[PDB]
Amino acid sequence: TQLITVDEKLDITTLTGVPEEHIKTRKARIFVPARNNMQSGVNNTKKWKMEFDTRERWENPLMGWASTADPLSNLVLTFSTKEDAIAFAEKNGWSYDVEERKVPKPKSKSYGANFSWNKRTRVSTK
Amino acid sequence: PTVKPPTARKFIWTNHKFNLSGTPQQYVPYSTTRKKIQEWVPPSTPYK
Amino acid sequence: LGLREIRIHLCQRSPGSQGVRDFIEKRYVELKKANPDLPILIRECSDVQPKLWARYAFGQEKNVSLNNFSADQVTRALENVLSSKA
Amino acid sequence: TRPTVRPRNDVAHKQLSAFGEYVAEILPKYVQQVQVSCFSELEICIHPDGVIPVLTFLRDHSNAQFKSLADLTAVDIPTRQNRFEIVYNLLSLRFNSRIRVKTYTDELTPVESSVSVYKAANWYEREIWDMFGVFFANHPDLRRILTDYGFEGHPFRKDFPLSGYVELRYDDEVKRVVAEPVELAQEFRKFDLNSPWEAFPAYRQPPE
Amino acid sequence: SNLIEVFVDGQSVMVEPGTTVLQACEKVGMQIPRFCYHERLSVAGNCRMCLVEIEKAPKVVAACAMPVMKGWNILTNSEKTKKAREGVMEFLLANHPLDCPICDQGGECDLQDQSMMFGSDRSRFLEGKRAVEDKNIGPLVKTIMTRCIQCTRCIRFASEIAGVDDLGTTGRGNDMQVGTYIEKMFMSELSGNIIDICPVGALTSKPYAFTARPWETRKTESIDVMDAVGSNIVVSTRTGEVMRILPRMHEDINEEWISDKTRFAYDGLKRQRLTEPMVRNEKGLLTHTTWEDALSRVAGMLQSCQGNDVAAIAGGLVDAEALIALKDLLNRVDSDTLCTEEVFPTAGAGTDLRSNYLLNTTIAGVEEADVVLLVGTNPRFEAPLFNARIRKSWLHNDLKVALIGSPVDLTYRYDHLGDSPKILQDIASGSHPFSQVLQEAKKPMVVLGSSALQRNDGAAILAAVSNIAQKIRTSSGVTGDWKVMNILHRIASQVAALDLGYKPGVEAIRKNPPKMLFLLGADGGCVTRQDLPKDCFIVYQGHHGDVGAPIADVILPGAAYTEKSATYVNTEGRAQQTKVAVMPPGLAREDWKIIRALSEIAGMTLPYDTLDQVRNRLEEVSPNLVRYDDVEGANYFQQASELSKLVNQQLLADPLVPPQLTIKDFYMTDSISRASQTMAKCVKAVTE
Amino acid sequence: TSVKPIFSRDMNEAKRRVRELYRAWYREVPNTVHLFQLDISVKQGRDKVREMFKKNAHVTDPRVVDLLVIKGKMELEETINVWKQRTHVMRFFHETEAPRPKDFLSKFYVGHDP
Amino acid sequence: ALFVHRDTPKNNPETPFDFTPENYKRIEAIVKNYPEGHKAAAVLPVLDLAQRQNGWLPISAMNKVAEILQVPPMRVYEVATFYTMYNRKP
Amino acid sequence: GVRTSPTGEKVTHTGQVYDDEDYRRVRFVGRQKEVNENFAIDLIAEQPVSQVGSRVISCDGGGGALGHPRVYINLDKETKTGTCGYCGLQFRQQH
Ligand code: SF4
Ligand code: SF4
Ligand code: FES
Ligand SMILES: [K+]
Ligand SMILES: [Zn+2]
Repeated sequence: TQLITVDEKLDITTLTGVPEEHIKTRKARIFVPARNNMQSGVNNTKKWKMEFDTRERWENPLMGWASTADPLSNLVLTFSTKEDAIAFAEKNGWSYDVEERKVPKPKSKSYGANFSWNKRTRVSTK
Repeated sequence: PTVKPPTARKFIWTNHKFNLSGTPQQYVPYSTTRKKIQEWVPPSTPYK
Repeated sequence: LGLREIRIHLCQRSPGSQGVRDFIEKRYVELKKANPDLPILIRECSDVQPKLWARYAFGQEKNVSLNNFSADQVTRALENVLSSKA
Repeated sequence: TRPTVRPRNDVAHKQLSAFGEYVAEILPKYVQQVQVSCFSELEICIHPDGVIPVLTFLRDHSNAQFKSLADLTAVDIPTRQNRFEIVYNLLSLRFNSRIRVKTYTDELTPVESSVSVYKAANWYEREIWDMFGVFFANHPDLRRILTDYGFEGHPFRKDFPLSGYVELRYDDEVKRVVAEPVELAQEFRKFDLNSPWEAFPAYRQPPE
Repeated sequence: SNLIEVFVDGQSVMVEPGTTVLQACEKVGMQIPRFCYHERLSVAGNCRMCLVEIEKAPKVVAACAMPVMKGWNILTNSEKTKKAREGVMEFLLANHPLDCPICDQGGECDLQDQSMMFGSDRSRFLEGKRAVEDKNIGPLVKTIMTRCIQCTRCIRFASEIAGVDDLGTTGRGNDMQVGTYIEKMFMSELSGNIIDICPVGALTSKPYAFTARPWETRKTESIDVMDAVGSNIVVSTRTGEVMRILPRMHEDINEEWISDKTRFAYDGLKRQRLTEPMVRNEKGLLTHTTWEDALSRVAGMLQSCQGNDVAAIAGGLVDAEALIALKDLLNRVDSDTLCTEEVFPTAGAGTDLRSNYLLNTTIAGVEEADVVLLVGTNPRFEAPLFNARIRKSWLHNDLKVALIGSPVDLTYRYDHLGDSPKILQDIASGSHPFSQVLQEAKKPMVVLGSSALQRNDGAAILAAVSNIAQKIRTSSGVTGDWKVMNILHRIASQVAALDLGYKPGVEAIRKNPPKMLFLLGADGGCVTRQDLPKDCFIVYQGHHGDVGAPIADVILPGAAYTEKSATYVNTEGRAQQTKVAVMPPGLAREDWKIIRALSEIAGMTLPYDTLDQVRNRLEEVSPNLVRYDDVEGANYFQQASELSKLVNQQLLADPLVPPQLTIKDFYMTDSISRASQTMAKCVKAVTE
Repeated sequence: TSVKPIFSRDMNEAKRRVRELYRAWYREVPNTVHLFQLDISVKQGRDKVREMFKKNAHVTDPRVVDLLVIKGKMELEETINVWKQRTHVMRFFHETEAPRPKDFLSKFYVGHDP
Repeated sequence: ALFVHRDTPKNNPETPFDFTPENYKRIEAIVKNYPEGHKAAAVLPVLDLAQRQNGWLPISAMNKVAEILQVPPMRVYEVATFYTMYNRKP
Repeated sequence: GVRTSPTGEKVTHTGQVYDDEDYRRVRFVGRQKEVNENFAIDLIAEQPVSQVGSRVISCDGGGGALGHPRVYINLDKETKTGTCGYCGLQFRQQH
């Protein structure tokens, strides 16, 4: 046979070596990142990300730098689909919540609408 | 620098200081920025 | 001591909420006329099972399932709530 | 496109494509993909049950003689359900060529150890255990090789943070170097450097 | 279907007639470069960066404006397409100043990025560049016009979406300059979005200026709480400090815009903050103390209360977690006196049915309407992106809008019916001419402002507007899925406070005053110490010390909206959660944490410990507060109308005057805006 | 759901390996306390072994507990052979770490962590 | 030569400009050459009439043409700066 | 152009000084707070405004490739000088 039947939910939290504080009290956020409205490019909105809740960042007493105690504060993962991301979060015992992908709705663009006879959609200048 | 002198600037140190580490003139780091969050100062008058 | 608020949750389209919807369409107006200062919080949602929350004095909340009821069973459960004040 | 563009090696591309056909039809039990890159490198993508037949074939066949294991590598790709990609870089001294053998596993399925094929692999797949957690079955001495002795987790996984979970310092009370939870005086400042504009249209993934 | 077949690089794709070449290439996952094109603005076609080759056609077409003909093969990666791109990028960069290090757009510049992606790598421009005089258009938008590439997204935004028509191009040729031509101060309610749609550094944010840089910022996706629109934002932070607020795209709310209050009131968030607990000392002054002392002094007074002796006002900026926290806490004392600042009338159904206090149609339902009646609201300043949706429907769908109220500027043209509330009775009888317009309307839409419900006769106004809505919907050709009655709120805390069952308005505190009062961020000044008894124990729990804090006995420093993950419900019933961008300053804590710790000190411990358990409670009170980015429809308008006909309330003779008449009254409404120096510069600039 | 095993076909063989690994650690603990010259007692180290074994007592997958037995044998091999020093063995006993706040109220007092 | 405007004592929006009444009749005749709904098409002839009255265009002829045609003043400023016959200087 | 707080502590060109009750003044106790006394805002204010006769001038900070990128400064505003965004040298059109 050399193949066994495991009917259990895939949970590898004992194997990853992560402490229990950063497993059971963290909230993953599974999302497609929003487009930077400073720019018209949409290439950064293609993949699913997993980040975590931002914990405390305090001031360094010596230099004023941003000190942290959160190890997972820089941890951003990248997934092809939402379901891969959810499977990875459930496999590692992370509590997650999922925003659906926001695509821009299709627009009806008409350059002739800018010069209409009887509609309000005339441009006053060009 | 006796032959080819360094180009004079008004901000260059005229008095070169050596390594002052371990002396009272040593460098102590500090944050050069100001306070970020301004706190609410409660009024010094009573509330009755 | 006594009843403080009644919460009614329901779906807009589920058949399990059909009795709750048929209660709110007919009997809620004379319920609110009979109970002028009682908050009766009808809170529709998308996929919930129907539910009758009743908050009494000192934060004590009883929980009644209204799933697959008729309007008559919702009227009987709600008048049991209004008659208890427990 | 003469001075600044890398010149394409068409002869080696054709030769490595023909040899990839050769390996794919000698071993169709395990070979899944065969791909030749634009810079003329041959990848054989196999099923992990054929680690020992494919590597033993490439080591011992008269038209292969890949006697040298250059490197053995895992790559963690978390969006794949078989997230670990075990890469074998082989070197032929007889035919002056290199071949890449690639296979997959997740955290729990073991890969068969290849020390019976290459004794070079003894520390490499032990490093893959230490850094990724990929267990290699029927290994002579599989244990950690690079991390500290009490170390928890596998550092080259991509869900493992850059600074880890514990840090060390000497403590004068217990007269002992101790492990305490990690706190940075300055956090590692993450830079979102990726451009919002597509750079390579030839690599565009098709939409859903 | 009438779909035509076009080809993008040979790949077949079925597009609608009227599709441009750019949209046809977007459907296969290819993004054509652009500078003047923007999918929410009218098409300009005047930067020529989108020039693509159609095969068997000896001329490159402007892909933003050219409709696809059937059978075209669009060659997005061909050689003369790339030659067109490199030539146009060469002309774009010929007179562009070498300002990339001193530019705030650097690192997030479209001109930089698609010069890297599509331009050449060097210059042939051996001449002297031009220099354009800088324009002064206000305290918000810094203007450096040498960086202008004359894409005219300015003029199209201010002409179409902002509705101002006061930007333009003066001059001609290379001397053509974008500006106002006079020393004019462009102060719209949406005037900071030209920072967003300027692709280059010609229009930057003057408060954000020089401070940060885009790669080092951490983008946290959160919610606006400055108004009841629920605008989705990115709070970008750098090293534990909030740097700016950018919009998120959400097609149903704020499409990709935000208001100037949303964009620029984040610097009141770092002034006047409550950082430590305060109690009154022996002299009667507020001195700093620990959480143990402050929570013990609140809990000792809470244990000595029962019934109407303890009350709570919820302010404008309070999340549903703290709302249900203080509700459960005061119900452990058996106190139902939980109030909001913003008065909503409780006659009839009151807040029992959700359909009589929501924007029941949607924000996106403005696009479907054909007639809009606006009663007693100034939606330009109460909810600026709801007004932006009305202007977009006005422009594109030829929407008829009528206002009952003071004749405010709304950035479009409406039929001003007048300001007396007797017009609501005239429309409800049919003797008014606009009543026949509402009857013949296919999708009419009547919006009552929540500032009109602040009057003493707010119940009569609500009954009259509901009477108009039910005279239309139950009789005319309204479909039935279409909701007519709508209420536009202006307060982010309000709708979730009504769903959790608070009593709207502070009339139940003036009716019987308590000996202990909670103020969750209550800075409206609705109930001061002249209304309470002799020594009321006022506990202010908030994040700014503005109004409710100097009269408080114990001060509890809370988190702000950038500082907590927190459920807010907008004016249309969509529940939304913020995310933690930064942590609260000093000893300030999250709000329901404070209320739950207060319950643990008082010996009336609340049955939740983590935020997930607070949200399980929040689902128990109304299960649509945990279904995020979901509008749940509310039926039963007929039953609320029948309940509204019971007690006949009379209309006062005072005309409908919204409180925000001009741009002056816009910039400071809540405790974060009043603490903002940028909003202070806005108010000072619009008065002079 | 047909997966290749590591050592155990099902959970009974897996518990056999858990049980033999526990026997090996229980025999080893007096030697570890002696030759590392730890300041703990043998009962205290055995309680720590029982704590580490009861930490993973929820696992129902045979492959996961096969890997747990493998990593426990690796820890044992690093402890029998003197590869660990005294510090690596005493890192199980979090002695210099301050006691963390447990209930809601003390966690509220010190900070923002849930 | 500058395509921005600055308020000088000789040229400001309080500089007195108004059409003569026969110029108002000529403006009525100009506006009646264009369709109803496109009164904004009469910006160039009425602004040229303002220049032929006054000799040049202060920024009160531009504002008066913007008022009597109900167009935004920026859309008259654009036309006055675009075309080379309109003398923005005396 | 360094000024001094009432605590005696020098103030940097940023404006940074520690408060009277801030404990972090103890790092300078027995040592020194190192400030630079050549304030750039005072030194660039001492440079005279360059009178030029062109409508657009260029600045690269002096030295060619040793300065900053060459930027072009408009001088149409007669009320205000034209200031370089990099080096802070300011220019005036003489007519
Ligand atoms: S707008 Fe863009 S290209 Fe121009 S100076 Fe700024 S960053 Fe550079
Ligand atoms: S300032 Fe910016 S948005 Fe406006 S026309 Fe110039 S480049 Fe376009
Ligand atoms: S994008 Fe088509 S020309 Fe500007
Ligand atoms: K910009
Ligand atoms: Zn310079």
